[PDB]
Amino acid sequence: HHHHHHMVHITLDRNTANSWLIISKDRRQVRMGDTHQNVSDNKERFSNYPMVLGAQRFSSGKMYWEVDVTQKEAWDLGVCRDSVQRKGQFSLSPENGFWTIWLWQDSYEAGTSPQTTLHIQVPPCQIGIFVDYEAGVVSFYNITDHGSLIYTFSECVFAGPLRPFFNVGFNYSGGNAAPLKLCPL
Ligand SMILES: CCc1csc(-c2cnc[nH]2)n1
Ligand SMILES: CCc1csc(-c2cnc[nH]2)n1
Repeated sequence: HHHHHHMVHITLDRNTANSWLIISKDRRQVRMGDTHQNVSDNKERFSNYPMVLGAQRFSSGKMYWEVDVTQKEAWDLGVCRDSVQRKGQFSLSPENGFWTIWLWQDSYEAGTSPQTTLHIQVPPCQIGIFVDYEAGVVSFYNITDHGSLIYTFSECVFAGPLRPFFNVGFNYSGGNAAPLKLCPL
């Protein structure tokens, strides 16, 4: 793809993080802690899942960023409305304000309702995410496989400002402790 010149510097917003997440000093990495990280609760924190938002809000233009997912067994990535539900149980869908893909149990799926099977021959170590606000597009790219297309959400109805969205996943298996990392430009 040729989206690299729309690169944006994303940082993670601590205040939105599930209380078990550990965000690095530079706000560019996040991992699941083995316990509560000793922060106060607030109405913004994701309560049920190991999720966090980027600080940046997008309401126009074209944006591109990359995320490192090396050795993880489970994660969700994409964008979401600024006003998505934070508390309780919910599914990742455009109806609920999410445009995402994930890895779960050795399969990759797009967060449509119902979910869509993805066809990935080369397991990605880094994912590229492209948003075209005006066109209503969110696309995902396999950086490990020379930028090949993973999935395009088109005819998106964003209906609000967008934020970068991350889920590091649970670590019940002991094989999913590795971080998500925002890759340098
Ligand atoms: C919306 C994120 C979500 C729904 S259910 C779920 C889960 C992860 N592991 C077991 N269940 N995560
Ligand atoms: C890792 C996927 C896998 C292993 S063995 C297998 C399969 C065997 N027979 C049909 N399908 N699929």
